[PDB]
Amino acid sequence: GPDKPVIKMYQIGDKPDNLDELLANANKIIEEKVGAKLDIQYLGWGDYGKKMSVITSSGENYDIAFADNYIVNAQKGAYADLTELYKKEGKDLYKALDPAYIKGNTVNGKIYAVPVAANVASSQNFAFNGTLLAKYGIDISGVTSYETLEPVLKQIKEKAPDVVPFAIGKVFIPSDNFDYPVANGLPFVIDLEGDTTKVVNRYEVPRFKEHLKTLHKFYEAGYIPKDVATSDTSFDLQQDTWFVREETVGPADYGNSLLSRVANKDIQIKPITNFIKKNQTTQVANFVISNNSKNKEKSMEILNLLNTNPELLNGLVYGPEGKNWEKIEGKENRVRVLDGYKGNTHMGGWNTGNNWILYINENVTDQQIENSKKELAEAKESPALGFIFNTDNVKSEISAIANTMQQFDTAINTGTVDPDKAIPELMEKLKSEGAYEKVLNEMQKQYDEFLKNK
Amino acid sequence: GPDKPVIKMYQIGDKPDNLDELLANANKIIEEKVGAKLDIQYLGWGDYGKKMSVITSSGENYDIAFADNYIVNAQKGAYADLTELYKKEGKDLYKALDPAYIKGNTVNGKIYAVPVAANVASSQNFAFNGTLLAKYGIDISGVTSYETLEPVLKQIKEKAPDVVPFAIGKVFIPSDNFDYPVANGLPFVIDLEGDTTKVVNRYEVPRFKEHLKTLHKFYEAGYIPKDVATSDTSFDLQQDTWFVREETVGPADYGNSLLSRVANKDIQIKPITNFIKKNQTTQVANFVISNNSKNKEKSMEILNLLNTNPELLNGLVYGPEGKNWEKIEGKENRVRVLDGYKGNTHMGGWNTGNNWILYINENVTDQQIENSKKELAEAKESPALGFIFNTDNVKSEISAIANTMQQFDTAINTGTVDPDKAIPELMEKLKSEGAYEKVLNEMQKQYDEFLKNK
Ligand SMILES: [Zn+2]
Ligand SMILES: [Zn+2]
Ligand SMILES: [Zn+2]
Ligand SMILES: [Zn+2]
Ligand SMILES: [Zn+2]
Ligand SMILES: [Zn+2]
Repeated sequence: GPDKPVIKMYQIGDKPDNLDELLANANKIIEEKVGAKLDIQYLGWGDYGKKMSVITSSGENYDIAFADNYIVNAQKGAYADLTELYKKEGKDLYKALDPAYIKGNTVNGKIYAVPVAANVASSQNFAFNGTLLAKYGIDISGVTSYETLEPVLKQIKEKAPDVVPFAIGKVFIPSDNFDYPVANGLPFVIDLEGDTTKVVNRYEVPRFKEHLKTLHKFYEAGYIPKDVATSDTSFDLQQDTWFVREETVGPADYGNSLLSRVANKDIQIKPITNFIKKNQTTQVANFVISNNSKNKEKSMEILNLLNTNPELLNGLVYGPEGKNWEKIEGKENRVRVLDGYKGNTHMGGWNTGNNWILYINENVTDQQIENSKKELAEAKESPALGFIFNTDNVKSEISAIANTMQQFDTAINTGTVDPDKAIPELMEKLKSEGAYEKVLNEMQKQYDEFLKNK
Repeated sequence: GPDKPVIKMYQIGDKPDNLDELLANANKIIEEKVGAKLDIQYLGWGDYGKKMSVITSSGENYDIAFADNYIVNAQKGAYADLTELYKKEGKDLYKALDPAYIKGNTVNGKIYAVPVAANVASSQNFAFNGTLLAKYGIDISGVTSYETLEPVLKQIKEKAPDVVPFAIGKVFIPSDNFDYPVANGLPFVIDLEGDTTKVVNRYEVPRFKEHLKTLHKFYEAGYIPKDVATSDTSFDLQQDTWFVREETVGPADYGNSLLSRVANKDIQIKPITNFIKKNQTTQVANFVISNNSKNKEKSMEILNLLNTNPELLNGLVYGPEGKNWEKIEGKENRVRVLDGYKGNTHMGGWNTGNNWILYINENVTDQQIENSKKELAEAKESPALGFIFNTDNVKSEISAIANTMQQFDTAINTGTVDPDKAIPELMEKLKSEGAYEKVLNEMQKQYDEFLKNK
């Protein structure tokens, strides 16, 4: 059409309060890079699947969505095949994907998802409120399981009786080293500690039954909420309403750092399970393109950009630069040279290749790096940059001058000879045949013409 | 042909003693990335232009060369036009080039060079031997010019009479803020401190004549070599044979760090001129492709790779990893969050885009980063990764089970109800109609089939 296309994306959860500002900032970059704009509309947490499934079938046009019931819907033809789009529009994004993301999201030989590259493996963890651990001196060194959590819950119940000891909710189920390959509400798992060729009922796995017994003991003791089976209310990571909770953590979280940042306090973690790449971890955050989208190519271009352009993605995820965050350091690859490094055991940087991909030696200071950036930014061009002197009309005159120059120039230019004597001598020989003046005037004329852009 | 092509590059100067090792290491990468190999043959310093000009005209086949007399030879048709090759094979390399490199190397509307991205501007500098500055306590704070160098040369001549005070050679000429737009041995310059529209004779510029007078005074005093007008011998940066020398320095050198590294000692620098982008700085290190090359496309692919692949280029320029250098730090973009950052003023990383391009917050430790790398490397795949359960034969049985599950599961899974009572109750309802067993057996059969790859 006549305007740059606007691609509409549906997202799960509630909108940021500053969504207009975030999209303005993002769209500066998206418009510049791919000649389009992104509109993100949020559908809430509660009835996401319902809103996506039924209202889409008989209703509205869309380009991109956060997927619900991906595996089922992919088989029904709800989503545009991405197999060919990944070869061109999505080529950069595809290279960043762990092969498990491809295996996990392939349906009958085609791929229909853009997965967010992140916790391709993850583990279940207890997350502890560090403010309360410090206040009461409760040691968590022995905690490796629901069963071994008990002594620590006993301590917090005694010392701080109004804090919820283990803050869980109505979707809770005990975690183990299980693969639930199908997300359908049924009790069937592969026990990764048992026979991995067998489908088993979790309620018949002895250690899982033991966990349920433990949880029920916690219920009787008031260690978990009285209304756990019915409650919606979330526990704010920032507040001191809770002592321990269960969290999914993977390599993209960098240990306890992300939780501690979001909570703005010390959050300590102890793993309950091992990490593994499975359907659940590879399918958790999938974008799809509507099979009815009128902008399939541009939709992929935007997804490619969201997953490869750090200015764009950081602006959305950290929020507005200067209000939400600021830069404190830039990426630097450093080396130190060793005794093997000598003039004869390597090539020279100046005549081998782009010096800006060379690693930075240990003796370089941050000040020297910043000075180099400032100097590159401040440097101007000579007005004679790109000037070429055509010698066609003055061939023999240049040869005459150059021959005369070569007899004097080294003696004069090194200061071997006194210039007061040698320059007048040189100038007489250059001008004795008129070649000097001919070349000088031709050079000036062509330079005049160059500066006037003729 | 039948074999991966071997691209032959001619280079100026003398070969590294370990050239075979360097090319083996490089060619591992070049072969893998572009399906070709690079052969580099060195032609020496002395007669490079002669060897390149005449022996090429009537002699041998080649693909790539370090250019000599680029501007003249480009106009004669010696070099393959790169204008179109830069649009595909060289697209990444072209994006890394300062526009001055394009302007400086364009000849009659076409570009024939791959310039090394490096000191697009540079300045002339005095470089001092820091070992001698320290030993004798000679202060260089007042040195800004050839004239103001005199007192420091007087001091070293007195204190260390056998050291060469200002180590210059037969190609020396005093430097100034001049543009020599044509490299032809002639005396014509643009004075960047004067009228930049005029071509002038350097020997008539008053301050340049003054420099020659100064240099001649240095000659009479024994501050420069007695044989400067004839000598070939270089002064080794590593040795204490010299006190000051003149060096070209630009932003790619990071101040005095590169000189100090190559010398393996403190080298101090003082600039003589300003920095500017001109023909001399943009044309200094140009690779060309022979107009007679049988591998023009692959030649550009190799040049593109040399100028964009850090593993490749660092291997050649630093030399062999573990013998010549070792890694001490990897590139990291860091931020700190500010008071604006709250749950409602940004998007979530997990469902927005590739988390590996997100900047690293200040509270993340290097240990947490390394742990994340190790965990990503160690994580395995579930044997059920990619398993899809076809429900076609068990639709009503799944619905029956799922309905029964939804009546019990929250009470059991949260531990609200005692599992000793509730699990037997649940299991009776699931099996009362035989739907449980039907779904379990179908799931196991399809899983068996999946594991056998049917
Ligand atoms: Zn367990
Ligand atoms: Zn750094
Ligand atoms: Zn004299
Ligand atoms: Zn000067
Ligand atoms: Zn770093
Ligand atoms: Zn009970």
